[PDB]
Amino acid sequence: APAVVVLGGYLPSVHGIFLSVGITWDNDRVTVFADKIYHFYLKNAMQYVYTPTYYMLNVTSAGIYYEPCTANCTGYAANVFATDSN
Amino acid sequence: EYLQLYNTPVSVDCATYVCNGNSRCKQLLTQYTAACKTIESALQLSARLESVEVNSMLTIS
Amino acid sequence: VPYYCFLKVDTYNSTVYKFLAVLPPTVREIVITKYGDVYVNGFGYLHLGLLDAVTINFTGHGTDDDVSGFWTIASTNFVDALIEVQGTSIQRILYCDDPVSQLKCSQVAFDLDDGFYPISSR
Amino acid sequence: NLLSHEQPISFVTLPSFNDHSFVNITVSAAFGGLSSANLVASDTTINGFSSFCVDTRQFTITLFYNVTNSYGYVSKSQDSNCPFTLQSVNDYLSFSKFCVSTSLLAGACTIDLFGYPAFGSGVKLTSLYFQFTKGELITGTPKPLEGITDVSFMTLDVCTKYTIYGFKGEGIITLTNSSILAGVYYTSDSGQLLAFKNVTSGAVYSVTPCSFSEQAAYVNDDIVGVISSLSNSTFNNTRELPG
Amino acid sequence: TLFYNVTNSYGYVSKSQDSNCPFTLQSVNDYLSFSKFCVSTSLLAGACTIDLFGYPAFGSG
Repeated sequence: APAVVVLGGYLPSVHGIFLSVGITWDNDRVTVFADKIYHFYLKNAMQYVYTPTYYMLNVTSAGIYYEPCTANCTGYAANVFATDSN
Repeated sequence: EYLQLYNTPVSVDCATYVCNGNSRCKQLLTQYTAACKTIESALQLSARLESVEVNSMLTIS
Repeated sequence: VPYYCFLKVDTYNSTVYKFLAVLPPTVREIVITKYGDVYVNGFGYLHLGLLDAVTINFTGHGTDDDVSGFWTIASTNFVDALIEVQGTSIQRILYCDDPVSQLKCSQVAFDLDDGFYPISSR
Repeated sequence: NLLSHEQPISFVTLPSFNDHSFVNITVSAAFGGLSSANLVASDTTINGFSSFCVDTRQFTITLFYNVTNSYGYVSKSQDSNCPFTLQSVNDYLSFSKFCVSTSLLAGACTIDLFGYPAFGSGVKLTSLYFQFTKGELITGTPKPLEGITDVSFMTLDVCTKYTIYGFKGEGIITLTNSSILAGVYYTSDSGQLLAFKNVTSGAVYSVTPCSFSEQAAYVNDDIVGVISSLSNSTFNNTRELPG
Repeated sequence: TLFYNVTNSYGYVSKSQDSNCPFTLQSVNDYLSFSKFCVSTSLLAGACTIDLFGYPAFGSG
């Protein structure tokens, strides 16, 4: 739907590769991105991702309009929060 | 003739009466939803009403 | 398909399967309590012994849906809180950790008229 | 309501296939003595063991008696320190766990079974000790009751003898389009069932008692009219007013 | 003090108590007071019961 949303993991600007599609690995789990995106369980452009990344985007029904995001962007999504002291 | 103007108001801390300050009993008492609210505010809102009626008919000159 | 869900109970030289339910396609929360209770969508389906731990091996969401943003695991402790529920959904929360909030959650009120309210000493 | 006790039975429970095991209980004894009738060699078993615990989501308890009285017959009775009787356990009672033993269990109720071989003071044939917990998953049943996705059955819009998530009563069950997002059942302040979900669908059903209260206008030794919630009644005219 | 001397070949036993009684064995130790106190394996005149149970393979004890 036409909405404003934040997403993350390992994704473009070691734990993943991207090309012009890509492959990402963590925690005995592999995710492959193609025309559709897939998951597998496996023990342990030519662009390489070393650290988790976040994106904030809003949807035109073509999702093509976005801003890259810093640390502390997770708190924009409606089902997550920064836990307070105690 | 003697006419009584007022009743000496009384107040209760329902958690102290019911539970003697036992913590595990206070933790059970909150399950009786608003049993304390409906005792405490009936005594407090009545003790307030007496205070405003009697102090408002005792207008000195 | 309908999914039939079972507890595989493993013991020192045994496996047994206890049948639970045809799991509905509409589950949104599971909470597992140290004291053994498992609650699904706010209702306590199961009671169990004291737990040492849980292992999970959750498999990622079905990528034909929206599948953007986060799903959250909360490590939590029990506390008395005043909760306002509307349509079975929490609207507001207040935590009874301090003597003003313990007054509010004794009067079962999120905010109060000016007055004298009975409180116990700390 | 004119239904003459021909009323349907309804049973709504968390979604199950037919997952059934019998708790067959065999009680056995021998009797003798020509001066008076007395008991020897009693034994009891549950599925052939001394204790059993139910793991399947439906069960039926059955008694088999295998009594060998020479005086020709034995009459039988029960004493229950319990919120059920064996024949009543079958009538849709819901539990979290249910174990049965011929020897004492930690929380146990007793059902004691007695035989009267020559009419007067009887004798204990056996004692069955039941450990159970009030709950949702394991239901007593009369016979293995068929189904692939759900075991449940309802009659809607008619007065029904329902068991719904362990609430029993007589009521009219109606589909309501007021969908509710959490829980499985909703109860009044009076602890009575008002609505429930068919949790495999999301559809919510409302339970209303099948005789409602009314006020009767009594004048000159007849009821001349009645004030009601209902659109229909035995009087030949009806009028609608705001309340 | 309870000593259990249970010889289960399956490796362990869990143990539990039922009280028809105003105490439990470990709670009798927690400074309770009495005028007389007698314990037996056989039924005494006014007696309460503690029944001790084992679960050598899980289910019925």
